[PDB]
Amino acid sequence: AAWNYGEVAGPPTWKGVCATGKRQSPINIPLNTSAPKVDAEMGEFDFAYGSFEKCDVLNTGHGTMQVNFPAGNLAFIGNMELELLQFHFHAPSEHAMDGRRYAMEAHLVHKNKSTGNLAVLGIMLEPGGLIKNPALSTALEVAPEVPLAKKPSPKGINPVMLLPKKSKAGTRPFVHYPGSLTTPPCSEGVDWFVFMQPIKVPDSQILDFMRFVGDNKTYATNTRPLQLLNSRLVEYEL
Amino acid sequence: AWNYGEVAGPPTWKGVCATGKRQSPINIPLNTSAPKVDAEMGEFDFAYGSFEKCDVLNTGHGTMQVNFPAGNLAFIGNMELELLQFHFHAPSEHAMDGRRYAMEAHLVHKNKSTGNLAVLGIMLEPGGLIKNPALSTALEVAPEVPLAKKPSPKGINPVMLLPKKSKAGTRPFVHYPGSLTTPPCSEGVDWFVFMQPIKVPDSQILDFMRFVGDNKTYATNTRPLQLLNSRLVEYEL
Ligand SMILES: CC(=O)Nc1nnc(S(N)(=O)=O)s1
Ligand SMILES: CC(=O)Nc1nnc(S(N)(=O)=O)s1
Ligand SMILES: O=P([O-])(O)O
Ligand SMILES: O=P([O-])(O)O
Ligand SMILES: O=P([O-])(O)O
Ligand SMILES: O=P([O-])(O)O
Ligand SMILES: [Zn+2]
Ligand SMILES: [Zn+2]
Repeated sequence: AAWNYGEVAGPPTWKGVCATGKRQSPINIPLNTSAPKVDAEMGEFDFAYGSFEKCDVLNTGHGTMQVNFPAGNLAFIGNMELELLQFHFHAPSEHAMDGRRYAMEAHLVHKNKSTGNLAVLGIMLEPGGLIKNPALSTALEVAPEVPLAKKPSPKGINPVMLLPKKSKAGTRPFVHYPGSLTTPPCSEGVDWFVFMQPIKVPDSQILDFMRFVGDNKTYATNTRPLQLLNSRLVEYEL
Repeated sequence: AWNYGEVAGPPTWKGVCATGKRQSPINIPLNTSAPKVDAEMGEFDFAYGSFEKCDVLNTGHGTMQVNFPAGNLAFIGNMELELLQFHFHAPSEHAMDGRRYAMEAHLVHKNKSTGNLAVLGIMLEPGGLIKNPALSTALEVAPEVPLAKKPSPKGINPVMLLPKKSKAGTRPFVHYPGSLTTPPCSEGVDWFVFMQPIKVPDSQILDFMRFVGDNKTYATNTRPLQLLNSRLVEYEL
C-alpha cells in the first residue's frame, strides 16, 4: 500500500482568507536563484526597543507563547515607523530559503504606524549556539504552562536580542514582501521583513520550545505550509 | 477555534491499523493508583556484538534502519530473541504517565523460540554530553535516496542503545502484547519497554528530526498513542 506520517492536519482546513487569499504567508524565499531580484531600496533597520521592562508572557493555546510589550518600542525602516506589539515563535521556521526551513523562526509583530497595516519582522533560529538567547530563555521560563493564562515577566525582556547581528558592512540583509498572518484569520495586508542572517541558539532552547509547543508532554511543531507567491515579487535589501 | 493539529497520516492508515484492539504504542502507567501486575520474567541478558558490520537502509518513512547479521541475542523469560534491526521515532511513541520523550529507539527481534516478532523500546532523553555512537553512525551512513541501503564502514555497537544496569544490576522494563506501529500495524508483537531512558546530546535529537525532514526541515515520525483496551501491562521493576 502507500502511507506517510504526513503533516499537521489543521492548516489545510483553515477557512476564509486562509484558503482564498493570494498574498498569504509564509513563502519560499529564493537566494541562489539566477532570476534577477528587485531591490527594496528601503535602507537599513534601526531599533529603539527601550520600553521592554514590564512584559506579559501569554500562553496562546496554539503552541507558541506570546510576549506582549507595552507601547513605546519602536523600529524604523524606510520612512516607516513600526511599533512593537508582541513577539512569538514557530518550530520549524515558517519561511524557507531555497526550500530549506530552519529550527525556529522568531516573529516580532508590529503596528505599522505609517500604513495602518501590521508589519512582521522574521528571524531564523539555528542550532549551534553557545549562549542561551536571553529573550527566548525568559519567554520559556516565565510562560504559563496553563493554556490561555498570561503572567507578567519579573525579568526584563529585550527584543533586540532576537535580531541578527550587523554584517561587516553595517547591514542586516532582509527580504520584504506583502503577505498575511500565518494563522487564522490569515488577514492580508501585512508587510513581511525576513532577515537572511540566522541567529545561532543552543539546541537545548529549540528542544525546550518544541516541548512547550507539545503542552509540556511531547515535542511538536506549529508551522504553516508554504504558500504560492502568485502575483507578488520579493524585494531584497541584501 | 482552529489548530495546527496532529500529523494527518496515521488516522488514515487502514487494515489492522484501524481495526485492531491490540495496537501500539500505548501509555505505560507508572505512578498510577492501579495495581501493577508483576511480569515475573527475570532480567534481560544481552549478548550483542560490539562492532557489527551492518547495512543502513533509508526506510523512506522518516527513520533510517540499521540491519544486523545474526549473533546478537537477547535472553528473557526463557526465550531467545535475535536482533534483526534497529530504527528511531521522534518524539517517543510510547508515553509514560502521558509524557513522551525526545526519541525512542526500537530494537526489533525475532523470537527464535516462537518465530513471532519482539520489539525493545528505549527512551532517548535530551541532556546528554556524550554522543551516542550507534545513533551517530546511523545518522552518518544513512543513504539519502528513499528505500536505498548502504553498508556501513564503521562497526555498530547496539548495546549502546540500551540503558545501563541500575545500582541493583537491573534494567527494569514493562511487557505488553502489541503491534507494529506502522502499516500493516500487524499485531502479535511482544513489546518490552525499558523504563530507564538514555541521555543523548540535543545535537543528535535535532539531527534526527532533520533526517526525518529530509534535510530541509524538522519533522516527526511517530504514531499517536493507542487504547489499552482489554490488555494488561506487566511490570518488571
Ligand atoms: C494581533 C496579531 O499580531 N495577530 C497575529 N496573528 N498571527 C501572527 S504571525 N504568526 O503570522 O506573525 S501575528
Ligand atoms: C518487518 C518489520 O519489522 N516492520 C516493522 N514496522 N514497524 C516497526 S515498529 N516501529 O513498530 O518497531 S517494525
Ligand atoms: O550541530 P549542532 O548545531 O546541533 O550543535
Ligand atoms: O550482557 P548484559 O545483559 O549483562 O548487559
Ligand atoms: O551476562 P553477563 O556476563 O553480562 O552477566
Ligand atoms: O540540555 P537539556 O536542557 O535539553 O537537558
Ligand atoms: Zn508567527
Ligand atoms: Zn519503530
